[PDB]
Amino acid sequence: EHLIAQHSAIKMLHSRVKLILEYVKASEAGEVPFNHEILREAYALCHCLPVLSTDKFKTDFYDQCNDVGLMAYLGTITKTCNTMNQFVNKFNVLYDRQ
Amino acid sequence: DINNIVKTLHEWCDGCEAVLLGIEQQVLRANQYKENHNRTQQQVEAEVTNIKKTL
Amino acid sequence: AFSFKKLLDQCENQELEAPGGIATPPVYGQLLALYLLHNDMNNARYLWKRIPPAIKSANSELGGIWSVGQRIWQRDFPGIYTTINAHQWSETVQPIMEALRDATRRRAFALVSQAYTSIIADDFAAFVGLPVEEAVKGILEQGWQADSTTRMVLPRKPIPNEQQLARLTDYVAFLEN
Amino acid sequence: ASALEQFVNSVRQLSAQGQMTQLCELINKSGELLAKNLSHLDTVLGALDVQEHSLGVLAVLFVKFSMPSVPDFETLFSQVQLFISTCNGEHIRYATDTFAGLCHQLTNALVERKQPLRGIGILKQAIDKMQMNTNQLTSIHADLCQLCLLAKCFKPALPYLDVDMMDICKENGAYDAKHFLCYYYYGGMIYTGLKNFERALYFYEQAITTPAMAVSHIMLESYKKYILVSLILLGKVQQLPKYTSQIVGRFIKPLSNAYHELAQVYSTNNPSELRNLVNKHSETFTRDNNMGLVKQCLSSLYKKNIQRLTKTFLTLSLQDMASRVQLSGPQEAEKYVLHMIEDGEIFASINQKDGMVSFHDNPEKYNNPAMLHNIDQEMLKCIELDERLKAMDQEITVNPQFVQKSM
Amino acid sequence: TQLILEGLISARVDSHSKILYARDVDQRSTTFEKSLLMGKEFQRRAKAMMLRAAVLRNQIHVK
Amino acid sequence: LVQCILDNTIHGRIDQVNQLLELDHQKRGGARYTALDKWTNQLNSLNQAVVSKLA
Repeated sequence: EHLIAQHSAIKMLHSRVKLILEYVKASEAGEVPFNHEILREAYALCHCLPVLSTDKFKTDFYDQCNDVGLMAYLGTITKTCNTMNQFVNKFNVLYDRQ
Repeated sequence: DINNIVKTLHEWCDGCEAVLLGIEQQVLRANQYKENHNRTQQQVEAEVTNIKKTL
Repeated sequence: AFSFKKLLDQCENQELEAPGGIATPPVYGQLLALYLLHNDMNNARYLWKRIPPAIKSANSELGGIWSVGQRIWQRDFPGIYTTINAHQWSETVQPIMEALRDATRRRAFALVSQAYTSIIADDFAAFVGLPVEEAVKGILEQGWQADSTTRMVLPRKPIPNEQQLARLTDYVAFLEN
Repeated sequence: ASALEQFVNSVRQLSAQGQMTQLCELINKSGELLAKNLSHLDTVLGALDVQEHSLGVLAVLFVKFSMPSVPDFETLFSQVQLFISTCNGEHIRYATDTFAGLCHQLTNALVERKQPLRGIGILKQAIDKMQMNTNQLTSIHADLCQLCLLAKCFKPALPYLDVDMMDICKENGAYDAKHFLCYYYYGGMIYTGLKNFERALYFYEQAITTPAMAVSHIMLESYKKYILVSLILLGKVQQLPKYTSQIVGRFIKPLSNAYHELAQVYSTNNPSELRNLVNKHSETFTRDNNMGLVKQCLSSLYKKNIQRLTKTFLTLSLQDMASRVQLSGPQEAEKYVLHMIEDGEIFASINQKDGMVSFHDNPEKYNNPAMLHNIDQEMLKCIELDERLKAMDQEITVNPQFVQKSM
Repeated sequence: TQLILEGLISARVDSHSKILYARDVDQRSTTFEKSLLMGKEFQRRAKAMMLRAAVLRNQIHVK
Repeated sequence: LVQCILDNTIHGRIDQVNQLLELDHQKRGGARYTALDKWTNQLNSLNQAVVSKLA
């Protein structure tokens, strides 16, 4: 469900991009040769598509990734130790006494 | 720069389609993992029922 | 490096699959030299102890390689380079011996850069097995600092999206069941 | 010889007619004819074929090894190699006891003749054929590690030792825990010779926790080696766990008093006093087949003192460093720091212009992809661990006793 | 130096200029280091327990 | 300044070598990773002890 929600969002953005590209192609073929501020801002936004991150932003992104990945590792350790506890409890009944 | 704009839009569309395909592959992998878990559960249930019938 | 590792594995397999229980002297020489290349001193020492003295007596070159290995264990770089370039190594040993010589250079070059904020020019020259003067131009072209008055050298210490998605899917699959 | 011919014909008939279990029980039968009658088994070898005919030959091969009249070993070893190369042991897993004894006799002969270099390869093939999965530990592993230790050839074992084998083979009830005890002791020594102190300590700890009603020398030496590695790696004797063992723990501690004395002085942290104790107890540690470990303990103590200086100093001179850890001069301290940095144990820098060594903390800010990749590798290991645990829990659920208690 | 070895001063000695610099270690770096150490120890103990279960299930003990 | 810091009124220290007063800005916004680490270590030692006792 989570990635289906992201899929729907990306689909909406992709539809918007497709509309923009179709309008640009039509303008190249016919339509208004230059729709003024509209194509200007569209080209500017396509020029801001790279965005450009700095060392600090990448460092912070890797920091958050490492933190929450360590949290995920802790959760996996908890699940594994619970499974180990269940296995030990069953083994102490299978052959062991007391 | 109209050609550059068209190329940039095509690259954006291709990247979006690639991400969509990756998301769909994640759908398939998650569904396969759920199916494997269900298969393990039904195998355990069948084993339990077989032992119950044995006794 | 990769070919040397492949050669080492092939030589290692041949020693295990030795028909009479002893390998040919070229195989033992290649094995000992390759261990020295990887700085695997333990394996080189244990292989030398494994070799019977008959091969050592019949092949003085084998003792020469072991003497170099002892120098590598003691880490006396001026002695190591002198011993490397003193004994004539056969066509199966000369190329790998030069690779060990190059490996020693890179190791000592990194050791000085990491550990030594400052080092005497003579000491650095001894460590790299080169005389002082062209060692200075070798490190100035390496972007380092050298003081001519005190003869001191100041070295300058130097996942794809698909894999991430696979790892996260593994997270969710493990934690879902 | 008439009976032997009948046995060969019986083996041929059971093999040709698809009688897998009948051939297995025939091999597992009395076989008194094979024991009393000899000098005709070579004819049996040539006449009999390969695949499961060679499985009957393996019993014939095992019969020969059971007698002190073992034939020419040149021809014997070639026949063994031919049998292993053309091995179809789809049913050798039933007669695990016979094969285990065959390996033990072969290893004993190799030790007697002091030629353990070739036996590593043959025993490596033997383990592969009989074991079910890579997570199975058998008695051949103990002999395999023994051959590697005697031959001083640790290269083959390390692949097969870096895998955890959580399935012991009963060898049809013939698996004695001595093989289990020997494997971990020999495996720990192999890891010790490769400077893999962590795995060597782990192997020694596993050998210590083996439940045993009687204390043995192999167990006693494993405990002694455990102390030595603990002093080297952790700088102290790691406490024995509480899932524990039997009187093995009770008897060895009074017996291995000297190694505890070495640990006690090691805790005092005085290389001069430690060296004096070593000289006092030189003959006490000599029956170890190794004295280098004591020297490695002293080197580890020097390294531990250097490491403790990093946690307390940011910049320390070579002269003061040598004075603190009691070295002969600044050059030795300079060499010691350089070697430890080469091994990746210390993050520091030396300034020869002022004769200073500047220590530094961990340069890892945990912002690089390498730490994330290491965490993901540990994650994969943990997921495989949990899958194995779930499989073992299911196999436990299959048992009769838990179901009977549940029903 | 004795106080640092015992503790409760949290400092580093810079013998070059003879200046005592206080130590303020990053909490996160130490947390990650000891968490990795804990994970390694947990894996080692899991291996030990699996081996114990294997030897108990197969009835392996010195007679 | 020394009296004020020792009274916990000043969150910082003093650099007497350079005649400098450095104050801790405490902008890290942490103190929660410490709790996470304490929880992690305590409960993992707890799990290890429980496993050792049960085995």
